[PDB]
Parts: sequence; structure tokens; C-alpha cells
Amino acid sequence: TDLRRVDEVARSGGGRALVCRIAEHVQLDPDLMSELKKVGVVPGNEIDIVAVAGVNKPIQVQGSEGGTQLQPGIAHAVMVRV
Amino acid sequence: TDLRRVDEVARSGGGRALVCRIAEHVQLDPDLMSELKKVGVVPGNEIDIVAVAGVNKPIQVQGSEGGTQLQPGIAHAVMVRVK
Amino acid sequence: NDLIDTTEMYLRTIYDLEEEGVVPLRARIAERLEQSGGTVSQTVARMERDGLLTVAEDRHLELTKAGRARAISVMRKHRLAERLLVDVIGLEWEQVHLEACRWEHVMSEAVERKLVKLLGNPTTSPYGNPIPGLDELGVEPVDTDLRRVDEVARSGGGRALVCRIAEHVQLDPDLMSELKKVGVVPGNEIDIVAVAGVNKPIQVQGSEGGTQLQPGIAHAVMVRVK
Amino acid sequence: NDLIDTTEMYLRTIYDLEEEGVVPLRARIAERLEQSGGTVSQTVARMERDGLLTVAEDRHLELTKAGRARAISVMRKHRLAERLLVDVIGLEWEQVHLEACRWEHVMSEAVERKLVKLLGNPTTSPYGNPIPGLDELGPVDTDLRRVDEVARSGGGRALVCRIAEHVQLDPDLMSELKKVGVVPGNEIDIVAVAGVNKPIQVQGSEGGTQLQPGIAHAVMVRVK
Amino acid sequence: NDLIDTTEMYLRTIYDLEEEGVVPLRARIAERLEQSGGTVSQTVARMERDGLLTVAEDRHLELTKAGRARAISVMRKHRLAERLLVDVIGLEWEQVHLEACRWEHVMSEAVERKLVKLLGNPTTSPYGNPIPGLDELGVGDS
Amino acid sequence: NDLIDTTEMYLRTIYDLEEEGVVPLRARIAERLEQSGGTVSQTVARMERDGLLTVAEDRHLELTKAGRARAISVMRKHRLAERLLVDVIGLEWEQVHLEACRWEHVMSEAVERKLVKLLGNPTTSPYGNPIPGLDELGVGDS
DNA sequence: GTGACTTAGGTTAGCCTAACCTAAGTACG
DNA sequence: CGTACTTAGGTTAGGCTAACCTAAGTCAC
Ligand SMILES: [Co+2]
Ligand SMILES: [Co+2]
Ligand SMILES: [Co+2]
Ligand SMILES: [Co+2]
Ligand SMILES: [Co+2]
Ligand SMILES: [Co+2]
Ligand SMILES: [Co+2]
Ligand SMILES: [Co+2]
Repeated sequence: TDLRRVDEVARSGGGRALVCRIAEHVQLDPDLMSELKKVGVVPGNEIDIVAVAGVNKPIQVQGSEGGTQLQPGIAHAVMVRV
Repeated sequence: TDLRRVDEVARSGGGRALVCRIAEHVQLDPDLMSELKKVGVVPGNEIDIVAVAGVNKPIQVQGSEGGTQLQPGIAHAVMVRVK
Repeated sequence: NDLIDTTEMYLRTIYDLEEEGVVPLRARIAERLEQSGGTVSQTVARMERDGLLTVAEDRHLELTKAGRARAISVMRKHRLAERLLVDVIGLEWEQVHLEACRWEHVMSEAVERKLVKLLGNPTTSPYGNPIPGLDELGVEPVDTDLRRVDEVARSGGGRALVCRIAEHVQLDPDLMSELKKVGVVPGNEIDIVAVAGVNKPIQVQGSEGGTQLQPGIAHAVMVRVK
Repeated sequence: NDLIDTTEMYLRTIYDLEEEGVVPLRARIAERLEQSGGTVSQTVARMERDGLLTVAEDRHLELTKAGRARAISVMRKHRLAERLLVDVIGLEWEQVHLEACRWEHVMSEAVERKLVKLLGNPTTSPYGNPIPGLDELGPVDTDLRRVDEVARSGGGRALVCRIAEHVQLDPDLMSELKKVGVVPGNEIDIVAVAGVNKPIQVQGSEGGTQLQPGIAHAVMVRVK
Repeated sequence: NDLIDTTEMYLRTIYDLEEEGVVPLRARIAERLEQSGGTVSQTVARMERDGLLTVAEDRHLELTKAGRARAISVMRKHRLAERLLVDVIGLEWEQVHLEACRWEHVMSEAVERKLVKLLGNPTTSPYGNPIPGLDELGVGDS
Repeated sequence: NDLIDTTEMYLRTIYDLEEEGVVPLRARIAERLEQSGGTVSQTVARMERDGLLTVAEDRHLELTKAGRARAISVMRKHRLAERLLVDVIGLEWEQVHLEACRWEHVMSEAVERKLVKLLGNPTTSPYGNPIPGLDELGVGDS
């Protein structure tokens, strides 16, 4: 309840957040999981969630080691503490 | 029972007898059943049972229309009323 | 129920479906004999191996010359058994098919020949179905004028004479007791009420009363229209 | 009891029977996996169709190169699983085989390679059985004798070296063997018996027990 | 020769042997039904499991209450079929038994009742063998 | 891809969708497990028959008391397996879930209790997902 | 020796459920 | 005009019991 989904944080105008949960849905894509680890979108790490406008729009995130583009269904399946 | 088996009647010294029962064992040989009908070893008919000596000896019977040789296991499976 | 002979009942089910003008799919055999799709395929495969049937392009089952001959000899035994049970033994009309469906698997050609003489060379079963294979044992009427109760109803209905009740309908003894009560039996006139579209319960009025027939049942009753 | 993978368990049962010096008949697969003769022939036929085994003249089952390779990979997964369960996780000795009999069907080669490093290149299972196919992943035992043959030859003192997969299937027996001290690396005294199909008495360090002929046949020792 | 029903043919074979006054051993069934000794032992074990027969100390087979009842209904059907085949259908005297041996396994008690009335309350088969279990049939809806 | 256990993968898929806050429709299972709509409808009906789930008016799938208990035990095994594969075995971060997705179907509650001790009472998977049903395990003989 | 059973390893027919498929519907918004 | 679901016909793997077989092995007399 205190946790929020990356897609909702982006639509709300973005912000800095602590990565808490990566849902089983995301884990089923190894190539994506490697990318998430590389840029530093992993549990315990802080990310910047870029503000987005609309629906079915890719969510831009900045990790400690770089940035990546999450699809709506992926960003929905990542939970953070703002 | 008052009925007796043809094989036992033969060993006892034979006699005239009324055919009463032909067991299911006999019926399984159609060729034998034809011969039994031909000579007249059929229910309700009288036959003469010839006296026999020993075991495993074929039993000779005389029907109204002739005679036939019954194997011991066949003669055992035919039941008669002795006159 | 126990089929007594699986192979003969598969052959006769294919023959029944052809007589009813139904495409003989393995799904039809599965429904009627109440067996899984896999069981039917496996059993059909054994009969194909034996050379009694083949699977066509649209996957409908076709009888071979040996398969059709065997299917005819079973159906002949069945309908001669039905004649014997009704005419001589006097078994109740609704119970005769179920008895005959077992007897058809044990009757010799020898008994068939004796029954033809005893029953006076019958040409139809007690349900009006022609008796085939009488030539193989040792003038057939043109039946092209006969129409199915469902097609008659879809064409505006009207009065018709009952001629045939298919083996399919005979399997349900309660339905046959109902048909007999209202007088929807071979040699009786019925009034078929008209219906709109397929897959609709068809109303019929007999001499003693009325009843409703399901599409598959109405399809399996053949009549001659006024 | 659920095999998880029928094919892999048929392959491994044939491999077990070879290790035990038992002629791999379909009747052996039937009694061990508790299935009907028809089921075994029907399943053996599917595996012959796939080209994993063949039926010989005397009707004994032979593994093809692909079948042996697959059978080895399963047995390797099984015995690395047993090592992990004993050495790292600490599952009770008598419960380890049953767990490993399921794990052997889901373990990737990737995990096997990681387990080899973690466990320090183990060469035997916790029951003394050699781990095969380690070369494919990336010792002379001809002096070993079976407890039954030793007993039929006058018995004597011997070192327990191997407990076959067959014996591991019975957790109660394995609990008994552990209590009396009939375990790999322990000395036992085998009492002599005449003929065949006779129970075999053995005296361990902590007590004694009787082994059925098929059990004693599946326990390999080195005599004094 | 297809038995149609193995259980019913084992029960009637043991029944036949008792009527002949022969000791009903497994070996007698093996001879008469022309099956291996192992097949007979196996089938007899199934029928013992299903409560149809028991094996005595002298090894002779004994029909249970349930076994004898089933054996009697098969034999009743058999001998009523024989009467129909001879008296009504007119099948040859020597061919009747082989026909009746198949029919006995498919005849309902409903047909049996109709045959009792048709044949004028028969007490014996055409071969003089008494028809057992006639009182078990009843008259149904009559 | 081989599910190893169809029932357990349907239960966990419904469980995953609830955790993601997505409506668990048959169509979601069809997409995620890459099966036809007819297969899903059929398997769901079989699981409804066996009392593992029910279908609501809005047609979303609901786990029964028994369904949820089974789903929780599968998910507990899954996430304890992931912790073992990362922290102990040292399998690569991105390859762990696919391994754990097979292991979850073969792990006993006996092994689970040993993993709790070994891993020092873990509360989350390596991906931060809470481990459910830890109180259900107990300590056995310990 | 003989007849009467037991054992050991098979085969075949005739069934089943679970778990998938393609293809062509209907239902609803 | 898709999205969600049902319908119709079918395949495959993996099981089962019943009812047979051949071929040695055993047992009571
Ligand atoms: Co009919
Ligand atoms: Co039939
Ligand atoms: Co093991
Ligand atoms: Co296994
Ligand atoms: Co007779
Ligand atoms: Co018979
Ligand atoms: Co995961
Ligand atoms: Co899984």
C-alpha cells in the first residue's frame, strides 16, 4: 500500500524512488533482467523515474550505472518506495 | 438318486435301461451326438447296456436302430433308469 | 453397457450413421458408444490394420468390402433377432432392441437361415427398417419418396405416415414407450407441426396424443407425406 | 509414486540394474517402478521409436549412445543433488535419495557446473556410488565384491564402499543400516550362509541386522 | 473357441463337473476349456478374490453362495435356449448346444420369463438335463 | 515450455497476476503460459471441479481456500529456491527464476525447513518479493 | 514316472484421465 | 473491429485390468 508501481509514479510526474520488488512476470525475460542489473534497476538501489504523458507509453528510468526504457507492462510489474 | 451312469451299469453286469440325461460334456462333440441320435441313445428311448470287465474299457450299447461304442468318460456322462 | 463385440459394434454404428444420413466421424462413435476420442482412434486404427475401414480426406469413416459385408451380417442378425423377439417370444416393444444388440454378436448363419423360414422371409424389422444381406444368406421397394420428420417440419410440416424408427432412437427405451403410447409407430399417421430454423424441438400429434422430438430424434424418424 | 519424467526414470532404472549386475528385463522395470508389463513394453516401444534403447535376443534392454548419454546426465544430476542435500542443505541421510530422484529431472547443466565448483569436484555420491559424465559436463573398482557372494564364499570382515540406488528407495532400511553402522567407510562382519535366496546376517560397529538377497547383492564391500 | 464371458464359462464348467460327479480340479477346467494350467490358476484366483468360489484342502473348486446363484442363472438360460432352438427355431439336435453356449451369456431374465410361457413350463433341456433356478425368475408384471 | 505440473503453474500464474494488480482472466493465463484459450477454459473447469478455484460474474478467476494454500506453498518453494541459487549455488541473477520455476514443483517441505535455517530466515526472494506461508512450515523434529 | 500347480516373463484388446492442439464459431462493447 | 470465450473434432503420453500365451520349476504320490 505504501509501495507504488513505476508506471503510476511516471504518470504522476516522476520522482526518485527505492526499487523494492521485481514481479515474476519481469523475471521471465532474462535479456531484460540482465539490462535491469547492468543499469542498476535492482532491489535496494535508488532510480529516477522520468515523468510520462499518456497510456501505452514506454517509461524512462535512470539507474546508478545508466538509463533504460521499460514497456508499460514491465514498469507496472516493478514496485518502488517514493 | 435312482438314476445310474452307463459306465457303472456296464461294470455291474449290464442291463436294459431308459436314457434320461446326456451331460453337457457329451453335447460338445456334434459327431458323437449325431451317432447317439442315429442308433437311438436319446432321452426317453430304451437301450441295452452290454456287461464290461475292468476300467478304461469302451462300453458297448444297443439302441432301437443299432449299437455304438461309448468311451468311459462319455458312458460316465449318460444317466439311465434301469428297467 | 458392455458392447459384447467392440469391432462389430463400431462397424454397425458406422452403418447406423449412413442409414440416418449422418457423416460418420469418430466423434459420432464416441457419443453413441460413450468412449473417449483416444479409445475410438485406437480401436479404429486396429480395424484399419485389419482392413475393415479407412479414414477419408474430411476424416469421415468408410467401410471396406470386408467391413461392409461384416456390418451387413451383424445388422441382419440384429433385425432377425428383433422379429423373433416380437413375433414369436413376445418381448415388450420397448425392450427388443437392447436384447437384439447383444444377440446380433452370438447368432450363427445356421440359426439365421432357420429364422428366415420360421418368420416367413421378413423384409423389415418391427421398427420398419429393411433387413439387409438376405441374398448373401441364401422386389425391394424404392424408398426415395421417404422424408425425415425434421426436414418435413422445416418445410411447413403436415400429415405423414410413420415408416422407419432408426437404431439411434431405439437405444432410449423410455422414448420408445412414449412413442408407442401417443401412437408414433410404423403404420400410423402423424401430424407434424411446422418449426422455424434447425436445432428446435419438433411437435408431433399421434392418434392417442402428442409429444416433442429432439432434432437428432426427429432426423432419425422417416415418414411418407400425405 | 509420480516419476516426474517417465523416459528418464526408465533410462536410469536400466543404468541401476547394470551397476547392480542384474539382467535388465522389462519385468525388472515393472517391479521397481510398480507398473504393468503392458505399460513397460508400451513405454519401452516409444523409447525404441525415439531411438534411446533396443530389445536384445534374450529380451534384455540395451541403451543406445543417445540413451546411455541421457541416462548418464540424469545419474550425474541425481548424485550431485545428493551431495548438495547432504553437504550443504543438511537433509537427513535416509530422505536424500527420494528428494534427488525428483531433482534429477529439473536440474540444468548450468546448475551442475556451479554445484561441481561449490562441492569441490566430488567423484562419489554420499552412498559411495561414482558420479559419471563429469568429463561431458566440463580409480579401479574391480576388487569390490557383493555382500551375498562374500557370504556364499564363507563371509568374513569387509569395508562398506557402495549402497546401490535400489537399497536407497527404502528409507526405513537406510535408517536401520545407519543405526547398526552398515554405511560407506565403516567395517562390517558378514556371517556365512549356504545356497541362494537366503537372508544374510551382518554385524556392524553399533549392532547387527539381516539383509534380503536382493539388498545384500546391492551392497558392495572390500574384504580384509 | 471364444468363451464370450470367461467368469460365466468357469462357473458353468465347475457346475457341469459336479453334475457328472467328477472332482472339479483346475486341471479339469484346463482340459475342457483348452487353456494353460497357469491361465486357470490365475482366473480362479480373480474369481476367489471376487467371492465367486473357494479352493478346498484337497484342491477341488467350490462355488460360493454367490458363485452357485450365478452358475444356476447361466445354466437356466443355456437349457431354455436349447428348448427354443429345438422346439421352436428347429436347429439340428447336434448343433443346438454350441449355439446355446453363446446365447446363455446374452439372454436377459425378461426373455427367460417369455420363453417359460412360450415352451409351456419346461422342466428339462432337450437332452433331459433338469432346468435349475426356475423359481428365481418369477412372472414379472403378469 | 514444460510446466512440469499444469495445476501448480495455473495456481501460481493467478497468484502472480494478483501480486501485479492485474485482473486474472483465462486470457491472461493463455498469454503467459502460451496455451490456446480452449486449453485454459478446459484446465480451469478441471481445477473448478477439484475445488481449487471458482469463476466470478465479471469472469475473473478466484483461488478457493484450498487453491490459495497450494499456490502459497508453490510460491514459497519458488522464492526459497531462488535464494539458494543466488546466495549459495551462485547461479547468474538472470537465469535463477527459470531454474526456480522447475524446482518449485519437486521441493519437499522437509528441504524447505533446511533452506530457512541455511539462508538465515529469509523474508524476501533475491528480487524483493515477499516469501509467503513461512509460518505453515514449522520446525519438524527441531 | 505321472498328473496337478506354481513361477517367470511375456502379449493383446479394451478401456481410462490429463493436457495439449487447430479451426471456426458466438458474445459483447 | 477487437478481446474474451465457447464449440467441435482430434492427438499424445501414461496409466489401468482382464485374459490369454510359452516355458521351465516344483510338489505330493
Ligand atoms: Co434395433
Ligand atoms: Co450390439
Ligand atoms: Co540415490
Ligand atoms: Co527420478
Ligand atoms: Co447344452
Ligand atoms: Co458358454
Ligand atoms: Co521468480
Ligand atoms: Co513452474
